[PDB]
Amino acid sequence: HTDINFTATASFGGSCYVCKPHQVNISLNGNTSVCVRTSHFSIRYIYNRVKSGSPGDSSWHIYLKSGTCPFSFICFSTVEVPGSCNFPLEATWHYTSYTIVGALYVTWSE
Amino acid sequence: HTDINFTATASFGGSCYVCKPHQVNISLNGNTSVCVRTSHFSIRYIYNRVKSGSPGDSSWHIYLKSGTCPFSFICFSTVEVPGSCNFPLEATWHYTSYTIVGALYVTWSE
Amino acid sequence: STIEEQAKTFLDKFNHEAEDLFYQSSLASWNYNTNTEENVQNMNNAGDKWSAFLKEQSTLAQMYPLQEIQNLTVKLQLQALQQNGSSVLSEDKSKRLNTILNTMSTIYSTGKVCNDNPQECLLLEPGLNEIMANSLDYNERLWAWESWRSEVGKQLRPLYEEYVVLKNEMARANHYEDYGDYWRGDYEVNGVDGYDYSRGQLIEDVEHTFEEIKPLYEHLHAYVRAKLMNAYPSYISPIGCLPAHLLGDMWGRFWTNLYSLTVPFGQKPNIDVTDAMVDQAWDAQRIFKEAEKFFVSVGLPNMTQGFWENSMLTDPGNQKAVCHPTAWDLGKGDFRILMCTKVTMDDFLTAHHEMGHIQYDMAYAAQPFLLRNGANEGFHEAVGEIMSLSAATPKHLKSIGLLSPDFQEDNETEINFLLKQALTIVGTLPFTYMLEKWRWMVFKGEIPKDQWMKKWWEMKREIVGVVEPVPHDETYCDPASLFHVSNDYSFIRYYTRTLYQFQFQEALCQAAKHEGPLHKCDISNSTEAGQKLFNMLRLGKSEPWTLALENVVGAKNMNVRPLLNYFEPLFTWLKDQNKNSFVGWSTDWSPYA
Amino acid sequence: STIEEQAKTFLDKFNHEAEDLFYQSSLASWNYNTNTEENVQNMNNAGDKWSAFLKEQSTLAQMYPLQEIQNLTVKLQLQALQQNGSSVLSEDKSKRLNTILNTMSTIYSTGKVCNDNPQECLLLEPGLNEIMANSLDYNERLWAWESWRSEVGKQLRPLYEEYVVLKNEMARANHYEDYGDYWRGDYEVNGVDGYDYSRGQLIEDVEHTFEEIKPLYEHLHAYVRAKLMNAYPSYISPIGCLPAHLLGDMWGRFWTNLYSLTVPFGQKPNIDVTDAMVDQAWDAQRIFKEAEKFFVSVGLPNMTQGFWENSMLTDPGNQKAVCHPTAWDLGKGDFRILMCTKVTMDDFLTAHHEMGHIQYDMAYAAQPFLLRNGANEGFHEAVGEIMSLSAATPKHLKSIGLLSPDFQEDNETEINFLLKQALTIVGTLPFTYMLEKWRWMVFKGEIPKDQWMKKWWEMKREIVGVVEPVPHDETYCDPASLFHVSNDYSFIRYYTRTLYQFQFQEALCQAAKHEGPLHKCDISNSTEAGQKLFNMLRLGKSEPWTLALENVVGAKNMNVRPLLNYFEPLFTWLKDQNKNSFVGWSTDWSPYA
Ligand SMILES: *[C@@H]1O[C@H](CO)[C@@H](O)[C@H](O)[C@H]1NC(C)=O
Ligand SMILES: *[C@@H]1O[C@H](CO)[C@@H](O)[C@H](O)[C@H]1NC(C)=O
Ligand SMILES: *[C@@H]1O[C@H](CO)[C@@H](O)[C@H](O)[C@H]1NC(C)=O
Ligand SMILES: *[C@@H]1O[C@H](CO)[C@@H](O)[C@H](O)[C@H]1NC(C)=O
Ligand SMILES: *[C@H]1O[C@H](CO)[C@@H](O)[C@H](O)[C@H]1NC(C)=O
Ligand SMILES: *[C@H]1O[C@H](CO)[C@@H](O)[C@H](O)[C@H]1NC(C)=O
Ligand SMILES: *[C@H]1O[C@H](CO)[C@@H](O)[C@H](O)[C@H]1NC(C)=O
Ligand SMILES: *[C@H]1O[C@H](CO)[C@@H](O)[C@H](O)[C@H]1NC(C)=O
Repeated sequence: HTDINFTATASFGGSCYVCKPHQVNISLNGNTSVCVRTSHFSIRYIYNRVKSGSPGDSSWHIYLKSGTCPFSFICFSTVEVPGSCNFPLEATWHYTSYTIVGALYVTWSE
Repeated sequence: HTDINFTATASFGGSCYVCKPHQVNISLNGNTSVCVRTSHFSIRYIYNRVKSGSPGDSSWHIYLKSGTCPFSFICFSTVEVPGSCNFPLEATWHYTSYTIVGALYVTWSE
Repeated sequence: STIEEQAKTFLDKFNHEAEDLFYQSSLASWNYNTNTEENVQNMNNAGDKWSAFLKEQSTLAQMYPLQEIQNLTVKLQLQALQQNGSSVLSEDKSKRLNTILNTMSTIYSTGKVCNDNPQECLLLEPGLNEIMANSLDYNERLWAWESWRSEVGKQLRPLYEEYVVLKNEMARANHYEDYGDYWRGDYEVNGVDGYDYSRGQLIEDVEHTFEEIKPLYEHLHAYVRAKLMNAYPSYISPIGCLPAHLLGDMWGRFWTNLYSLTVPFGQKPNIDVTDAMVDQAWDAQRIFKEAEKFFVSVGLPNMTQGFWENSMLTDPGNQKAVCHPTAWDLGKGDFRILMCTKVTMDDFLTAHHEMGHIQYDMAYAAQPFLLRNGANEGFHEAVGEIMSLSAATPKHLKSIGLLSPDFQEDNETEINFLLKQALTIVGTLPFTYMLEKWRWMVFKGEIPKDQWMKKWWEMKREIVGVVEPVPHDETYCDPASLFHVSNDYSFIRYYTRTLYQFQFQEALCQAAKHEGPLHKCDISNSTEAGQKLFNMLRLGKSEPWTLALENVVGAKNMNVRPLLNYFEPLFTWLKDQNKNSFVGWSTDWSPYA
Repeated sequence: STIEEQAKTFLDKFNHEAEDLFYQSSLASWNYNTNTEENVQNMNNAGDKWSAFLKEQSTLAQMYPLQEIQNLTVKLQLQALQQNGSSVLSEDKSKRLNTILNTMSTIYSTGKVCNDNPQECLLLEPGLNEIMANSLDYNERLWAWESWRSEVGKQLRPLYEEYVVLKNEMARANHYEDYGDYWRGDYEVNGVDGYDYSRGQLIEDVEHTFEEIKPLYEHLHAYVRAKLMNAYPSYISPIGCLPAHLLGDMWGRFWTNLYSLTVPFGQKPNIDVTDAMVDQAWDAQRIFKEAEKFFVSVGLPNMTQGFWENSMLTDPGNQKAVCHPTAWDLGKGDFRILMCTKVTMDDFLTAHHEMGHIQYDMAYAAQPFLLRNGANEGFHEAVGEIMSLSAATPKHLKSIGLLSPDFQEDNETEINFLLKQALTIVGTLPFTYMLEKWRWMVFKGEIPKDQWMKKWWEMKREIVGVVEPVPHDETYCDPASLFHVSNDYSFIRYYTRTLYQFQFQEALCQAAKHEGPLHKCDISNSTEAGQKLFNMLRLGKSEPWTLALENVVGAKNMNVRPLLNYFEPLFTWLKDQNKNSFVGWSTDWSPYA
């Protein structure tokens, strides 16, 4: 069968640290979308903070909200696909500011 | 034999009490001189204060000093007689002021 | 016959009759206090007969023209006797002034403050005086102070106004400026070679002897306020005057009293021998006997037996009499003291002070009757108070065996004692000056009826540094609440008294060959002094007081310095403390916004 | 491209680089205090690199003409960045001023007074401060006071004279009037619609906010002198100023300290929970956690984990660091507190005061780097102090379970507490006003070199009611003996601080719907307030401070009354005592003849 790390690796500290993460690569097993070809699979959300040097990281949280569609944790995708499922990815410093850094778009067929 | 009260009876308080007694009768058995006719006699000096009303009397003392002649305590006499013996009588208020109020004049023969 | 010679025998016969009748008025007053049943009211009769006699003899000494009197002694008597006096008044006005004086004497004598307890009252004796002496409750002391100055004060007002009218009219008629000018007359002397004293030269020699005593007073005053604040916190401002009812007695005449508060070195063994006595079973008799004994040593007589035998010195309390300590020179070699003696260091010193009076009386009792008196008012008072000093010294207490020589006499006990003395003495000086500075101004007709109280307190604050604790309008009459005001006495005497009092002790210690501070001196044992003293005592009012002084001191007039030099060690110590305190006061502060 | 738009991305890239480097200077300073071996001296390097960076970016923001800047936000940053600053100085003069500032900072930092015991010295830390805090020996405290102002004072003088020269020359070149005018610049704002503030309108609004605060001060002052006299008898005059070395610390900046003497109702159970804590085994951690917890309740965030994990709040003492309680906003979402906590009511309140700082820091950390700061100097200080108030009230202590509800809260404990607060607060206000009224006059060139000290104390006695205990000639330089003077800080902030501080607590308790006296208020539980507060916190120095106030209060400018009304119960009680005390002082008295 086919397992799926859905990774959001993040860095911190542009013109303002705290405002938004610096950069954030969103990835479905390294590449940008993955269509399942072997019925039953496994999907997980990994969140990866790149060492910045300050204990400011670790107060930086990126998690994914619920959103467009029924289930909460068939193809997956970074980037927009007609008839998707936006589990949108929200990034926050210490629950002060929120900023949505992307989404996981899903597409069913039943 | 013959006894002899020689009395000095005094009153107090003229224009000034204390200065001198007011009045003072001096007396040899009532009269003014006495000649002894019976060998051996007895002679005494009595001092008599007349009640005046104040405890000022009693601080008034009339006594007789010694004076002119040998013995200290033949005829006796109030008043002057040639060849006498003045035991003079001195009157004093509280030993402040002295004033001689008379004498007892004596006359011997041996 | 020389009208001098004709007055000579007139005076002889007068002195005889006067000594008889004056023994009668004096024996009857003694008997008023002294003894049973039938003695309560004879005093008043036999006094009016004395009054009757004295009046006749003036109307008859007017016939002896003074100008033709060579003998200085007979001049004086004649002068004294021949004073028209009060009789010189419209019959009704003479009575009405009497009527007034009695009323005033009695209201003060029998004035009482009460409580919803209209039955409960305290009087001035015990009652209030005992409160003003002990109590430490501002409000209570204020209540005592105000209740007295209200109940027996407002009563005295209309009577006191009328009293100055006739009282002046009597002086104005006797060719004195005012009744004030009249009293000053006591210190007057005319027609004696460079020994005179003007009737108004007194005011100046008081005022000009006051500016000199002002610095010492302020440092004592600014010192007490500081220690007072500590006893009454909240109440005493250190810019402003002291609140009268805090001064240890109804008027604040002496501060002697409230001293335990203003004591400097309270750490020290107390110099009150009061209990030392009790421990040696000393009775009222052992006091006076030890005081008699004092005098004997200074070259003076032991008391007349008979002074002993009918002098009341213990209090019967079983009989009731007036316990205010007094010395009585009735006529006829007759001297006694009336004093309700307690075993005390205070009642001990009072003995010396009263017997001093007797000694003065015995000294001059040879002078013609009319001259048997203190050279002036307050000579007599001084001659008694000069004895306390010698008898209230450690040197005295030590030797007399009432205080063991073991007693450490450092500079500490120095101020300890020297302060108490100044509370009593420096204390009263300004009080006194003002009290008469006020009557003087009244009797002159300077202060009108509608400012009497306002001008009084203005002066209390100004001169004495003391404020009324409550505002008083003109329904009040506060000076009248004092004895000597309502009972019609010149008061300035208490001042002059004190001034002389030291000049004596100075020259008298000089004679005793004394060495240190003037306050350690104890003239006892020293006949050398006693004679200097007697030489003036025996004189009575026979030469002018100005000369009488010169006998003891060296000056024709009073002087201030002897007093100041007595207090020198305290004065330079009080500045030490008032280095930082506020020294002086402002008229403008009052404890009532 | 719109120079605004060109400056927009210039600032973007600036903020980035600056946040990196400023995290470097801050991390190295933390490490100076925080940690081992290899940390002692890197701080000083990475700080000069920061300095080098900042200098370049100014020389390059000069190329962005402000006039063409529409965006109010970018304008401000640009304005802030492009200040020629100190660099605008002859190379040598720029170094020489540096040379001076370090020397002055170090002499104060490392100045010690010694004893024939030249080895034994105490420093300002423990040493003397611990004496000025406890000691009750006038001569000893005077020795501490004088020795410090002499050894580390006269050193500072020639340097301080030179320091005003170049320090002015720097301002005069920056088209400010004087270095004084320069510091006031902090409260300035231009070109914002009816929100402006003039550089010199501060002086007036201080002076005119001072006349209003003067009455309350004098009654507090005249009250203390009275209670002081009682602790130091002999030494304190009640017409004149207080002797500096009696005011509970080296300068008399606060009177908080010597209070046990000026306590009103010492009868009462003491409101120091200091030992209540010990009895519940509270560690330094239980304090801060209970303080974080405070904030959480008012609608604000719990501390960043990592603040916890490398913040130093206990003291290693095994390592040695600077224990002066500080809150650190290094870059990069990194906040921590450095504090050598003891189990105390004092260190408890300090926790709230420091964490208040952290909360302000976290609030605005989203604002572009350059504007991350208090709206003006002493906004920050106020936002910390406003927390103490809510956290030092009975209502707080009661609920927090550090004081049982059993506690009787009568009008007695009222003053008991409200006094201590005024000692600390009303205490410092006039001290502060004069200190800067002095430097302002110096930096203007009003006071010459030969009067500096004479005009200083003239002003201490005049404005503050305090006298030097010894004459100081001009070899001295006493203001220089205070931290914020020799370490070159504007001091007037401590004043403005206190004024706002209350305006806040007023409007903030208004939001919490409070009822009684303003001092009983305890905004905890009250999210309603916390948001009013945050609404200004998060703003940083982004809008002008005049507006930032109006968000929380309602006025574009500071106000005095919120403060006065907080102290109303104390004010009408001090008049009560000063009914009789002398209220105010004379310049003319001195403890040295
Ligand atoms: C006055 O009269 C008495 C009578 O004895 C006498 O002692 C005194 O010397 C007389 N004085 C003069 C000055 O004549
Ligand atoms: C005088 O007094 C001392 C003690 O005070 C005593 O010992 C001495 O004997 C006295 N002498 C006479 C003659 O009074
Ligand atoms: C200033 O720039 C920032 C960029 O996002 C923007 O949020 C802000 O609204 C701008 N202000 C104005 C007045 O244009
Ligand atoms: C607020 O504090 C009180 C006591 O101070 C406490 O009992 C209450 O539960 C608190 N509630 C919240 C939501 O913070
Ligand atoms: C995620 O899965 C990959 C294989 O797809 C595996 O090699 C890797 O170790 C996993 N990483 C984590 C963090 O679980
Ligand atoms: C997608 O490409 C990169 C190779 O550079 C790699 O990291 C990632 O694992 C690749 N994914 C898969 C599913 O092979
Ligand atoms: C004195 O003597 C007479 C007789 O001469 C006698 O009667 C009288 O009692 C005596 N008086 C006194 C006092 O002794
Ligand atoms: C002298 O005369 C009177 C008689 O009146 C009498 O008192 C006195 O005793 C007489 N003396 C003698 C000695 O008889």
